[PDB]
Amino acid sequence: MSLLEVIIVLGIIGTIAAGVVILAQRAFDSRTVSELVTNTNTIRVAMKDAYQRDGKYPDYQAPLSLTADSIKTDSTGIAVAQLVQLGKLTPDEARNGISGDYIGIGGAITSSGSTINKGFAMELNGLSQEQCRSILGQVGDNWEYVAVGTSPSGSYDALSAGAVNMLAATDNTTILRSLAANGQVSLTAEKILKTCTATVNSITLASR
Amino acid sequence: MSLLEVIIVLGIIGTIAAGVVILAQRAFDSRTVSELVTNTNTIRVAMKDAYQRDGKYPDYQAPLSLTADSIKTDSTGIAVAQLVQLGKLTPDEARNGISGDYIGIGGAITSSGSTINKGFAMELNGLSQEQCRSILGQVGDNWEYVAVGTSPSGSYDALSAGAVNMLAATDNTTILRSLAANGQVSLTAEKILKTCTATVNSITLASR
Amino acid sequence: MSLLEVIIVLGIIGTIAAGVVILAQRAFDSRTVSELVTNTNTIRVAMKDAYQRDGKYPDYQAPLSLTADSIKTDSTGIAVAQLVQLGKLTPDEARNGISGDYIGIGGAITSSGSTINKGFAMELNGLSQEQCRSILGQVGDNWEYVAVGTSPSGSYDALSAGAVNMLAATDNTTILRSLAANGQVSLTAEKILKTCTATVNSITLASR
Amino acid sequence: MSLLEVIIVLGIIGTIAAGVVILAQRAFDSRTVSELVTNTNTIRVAMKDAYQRDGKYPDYQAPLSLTADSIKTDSTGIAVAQLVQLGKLTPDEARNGISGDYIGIGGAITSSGSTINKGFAMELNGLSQEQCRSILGQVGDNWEYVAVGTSPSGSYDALSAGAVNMLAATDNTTILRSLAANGQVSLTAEKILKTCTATVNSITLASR
Amino acid sequence: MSLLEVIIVLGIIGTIAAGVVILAQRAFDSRTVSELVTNTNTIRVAMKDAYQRDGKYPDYQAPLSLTADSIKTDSTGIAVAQLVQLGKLTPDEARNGISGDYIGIGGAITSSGSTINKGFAMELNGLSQEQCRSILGQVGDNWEYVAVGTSPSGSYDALSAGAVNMLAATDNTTILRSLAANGQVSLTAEKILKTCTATVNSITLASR
Repeated sequence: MSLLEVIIVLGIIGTIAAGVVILAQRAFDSRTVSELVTNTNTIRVAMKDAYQRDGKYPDYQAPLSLTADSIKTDSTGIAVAQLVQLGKLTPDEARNGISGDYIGIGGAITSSGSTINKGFAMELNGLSQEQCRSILGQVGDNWEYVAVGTSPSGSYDALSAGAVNMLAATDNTTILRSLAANGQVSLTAEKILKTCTATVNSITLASR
Repeated sequence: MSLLEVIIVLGIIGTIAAGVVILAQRAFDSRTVSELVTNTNTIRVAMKDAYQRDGKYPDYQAPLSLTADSIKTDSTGIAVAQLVQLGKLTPDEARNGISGDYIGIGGAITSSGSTINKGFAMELNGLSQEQCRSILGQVGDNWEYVAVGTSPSGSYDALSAGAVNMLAATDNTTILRSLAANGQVSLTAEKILKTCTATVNSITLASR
Repeated sequence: MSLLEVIIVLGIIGTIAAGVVILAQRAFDSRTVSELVTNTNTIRVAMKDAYQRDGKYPDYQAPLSLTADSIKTDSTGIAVAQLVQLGKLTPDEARNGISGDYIGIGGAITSSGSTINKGFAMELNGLSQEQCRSILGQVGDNWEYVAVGTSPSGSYDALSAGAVNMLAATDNTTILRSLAANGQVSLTAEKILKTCTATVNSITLASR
Repeated sequence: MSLLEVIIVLGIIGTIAAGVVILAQRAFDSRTVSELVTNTNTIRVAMKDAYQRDGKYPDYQAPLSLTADSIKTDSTGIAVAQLVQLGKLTPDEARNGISGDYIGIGGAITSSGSTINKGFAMELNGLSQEQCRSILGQVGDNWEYVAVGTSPSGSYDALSAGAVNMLAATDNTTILRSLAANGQVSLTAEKILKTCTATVNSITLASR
Repeated sequence: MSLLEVIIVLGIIGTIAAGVVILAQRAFDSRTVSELVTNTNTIRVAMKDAYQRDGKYPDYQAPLSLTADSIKTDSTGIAVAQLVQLGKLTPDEARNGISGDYIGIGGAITSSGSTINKGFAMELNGLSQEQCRSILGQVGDNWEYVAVGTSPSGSYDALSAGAVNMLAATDNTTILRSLAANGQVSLTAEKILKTCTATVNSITLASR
């Protein structure tokens, strides 16, 4: 009716719009986290099935230069590209929905001093603190090796340094779960709150 | 509650639907590949049992004109029709679930210069690249002769050209496994990625 | 309070109403696009399941004369009517929510020179530019053959000209994805902006 | 924000709810059809195993008065009750999930003029047209005798009239498959669309 | 537009939010009930396979003091801890999702006066009336001994009193199914409505 009433109504509308902004961000985070869990499981199964005849898993080759089309034709030994070309998953499933990069996959050792990639690790980079903790709470207890680093979008620092050591001792801040003694730690609320401490985080998941 | 929120929710729903599209296609491919492996094994056993007294295997007769009912009554020498009529196979198992054609079966020679079909070959046509590579990874190491061609649905180019030469040398692109020297090649991920290079592929499997 | 104040208030109210008009149109578009994606996937699965025993897919018969009731009783060989009568989907799911026509379904060839409908194609007509690009960005990468034409509501020009050639070369303007060499193009934002250039557009989706 | 926007949103929500209604009905139909296929196969195997020493199969006794508890103690010669008491079936497996009745089982003759139940037939009543055609497309080709009638829920008209004549000539409307000459008809889409023409249908499956 | 319209819209929004609260509670209940059914079956199979060489099942030891990590290392004879350590199930599968306690497992006698645990029983405590009736209607007919008690979260009163008597007579209020005469009662809706009469309920399932 009056201008003051219109001003109050417009303020209420703006408040509702801001709430919508927050809710949309949370919904995007939830969808991407669920997709990441599903796609990491798919990659785990596909890698286990695809490289059984080799007896070892391929070394890390950076997928950061791959495009939406080049992943289907690249033949430089990138593990996720090989999985896509084998028909085990689509390029959309191979792409980290949060960072926008294709999921980095490298080798991992299951014994001290070993030089053979008897296991494999994959890295999800560019995760926010909320996404990091959500992924942990959802799927961390289901993987044998879980580590938290600070790799940003476009980087795979955990895999670019060599094969992931699955036998490293846990310290409930960086290495959460591993094959080391007393390394099968259940990720409760307190343990999750003790990690993913940065605004930009990454998660390395390794299996044998 | 607002129209913008509804639009965001509808976008999320559409994304889920597209994911369902991809998953349904993959499930169909997996089911058809498993059925093809099982049915090719059944055909192999049935062929070996049915023609033991003849001492040779029948020449290729095109099954591309057979219907769901004519396969049970045809008497023109089509091998898969004979197997169905002998009770070793139902028409459903005799049909390539991917191409929709009845599986083509022809003779094959186990020595250089031979004119007697001492072995038999079967062709699976109309395969996609993913289906081709999945079938290879599943079952290729279990057959003595494995070849990859480009026969589309409704065609059996590998069998229509005469008896399959099981002694042909392997080249890791077309002839993957054979009875030739150094022809017993294990199909690794690296090898499988070097073949089934077209969008339409066929697999010829031959046994003694 | 005064007449000028109420005039200003009424102007603000009219602005809000115009915004509501825009938002309602966008919500309708989003709902129809999501429904189209879902129903096209359902029809694809239903066609794959229903015609397996035939070994080929039915030729195009125009569904443009069907009504809400006649689709359940028509027996002239219309593919979508057969799918509805088989219980695979309801008449509402069989109807294009944008153009109001029942979805046109025809045969498609998966090889050069073939006269057998070894695949099937479906046409969505009467799409606006926004709807065309939204459907592409949502689901285009999940279909083996994707083409963009200008068929208006009440017309199926892409299917009425014969079987759809799934091997046609892509040109990023009309044929976006196909089974031809280099035809597996990912639909990015730029590629989507390069197509659906008319105010009235149609999308042909073909599968094996 | 405004009441008109709320009205539009509520309309969209109602449309989604109606779609959910349709999808829930379809999911229930699919689950019941799969359960019926599985349970009919289980009953077939159980009947073949249980009555081998008798040399003939029991005459039809109506199971329509059986309850969830009386099936485990009834001793009036009802075949499904005998199968349940023998441990081959559970009462849930013996119940038609669509009509709610226990599956009717009667004798069947495998020759003209015979008075001995050398085969057995089972009836599924109360099927809708969609359920009838789905069951046919799923399992019809796997049974030697398949007939379509109009027995409603709570009735077994096909079995209450005496032993099922497995040698009756097929007519692609009521008797689809039988042991008669030219009675081994494959059930394609057209043939399925030619039967189950009522809103209430029943299916009789008979085996030797 | 006006403040009154905003108030009406906010009331509608609050009503929708309350409906969402109810729906979220129901979804959580359904998920937990399905998980409980699955995990109880897994535990039943694991007990049947793990203790075959012993000839008897272990006595009840309270798992209420176990933590997320101590279940993997406890060696005090707790049955669910032994099953977890044997690799039969994960700690998450061993935990009652409703009460938050690890599932209590104890011995059970299959004859009058027996002092040997020839069967095993498991207790699900802290169930609401809705959850109790849902679990019954889902799985009660599939277990040989089903009893309803009032054990709250953190208590296992049924198992802490000694071995469960599987031969106890049924009374349709506390003992629903057992090995006693006339103890194989089917759980219909009317019989389910006569049990789980408290706000806090527990279900004891015992098998041979």
